[PDB]
Amino acid sequence: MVDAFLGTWKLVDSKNFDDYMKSLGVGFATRQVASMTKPTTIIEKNGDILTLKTHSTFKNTEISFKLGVEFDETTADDRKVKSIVTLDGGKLVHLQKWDGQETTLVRELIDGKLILTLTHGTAVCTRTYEKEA
Ligand SMILES: CCCCCCC(O)O
Repeated sequence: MVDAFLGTWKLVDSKNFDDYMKSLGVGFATRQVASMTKPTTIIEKNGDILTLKTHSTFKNTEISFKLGVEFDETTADDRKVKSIVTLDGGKLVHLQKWDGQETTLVRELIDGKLILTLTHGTAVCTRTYEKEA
């Protein structure tokens, strides 16, 4: 069910990421560096456990989770959130909750590219990843 998402992906297009980061309260210097980085995202499974790594010259993260089971997460911008990831309409939907706030990170495959849509407040960011061989 998750298998077309698996692999190594590189950022090749980003729209409105500054808006998204600013909405989350990320400081200007961090937004500035992040606007020029191109992360690599690695998605792997082992049975029911998925591991999602995000690597760059600036920040690295890693999360492991089962679909549909809440997990604690500390995000790249240091929010301590309650997270759940599920498949919805063939999209991989990651919901983060903290302080009564929410943000969604939705991943969808379109023509072999991985489209990540990030929503917080009114900010909507679209980031496109292409698969590494
Ligand atoms: C600021 C929170 C994390 C943003 C992740 C962006 C990505 O391309 O994976």
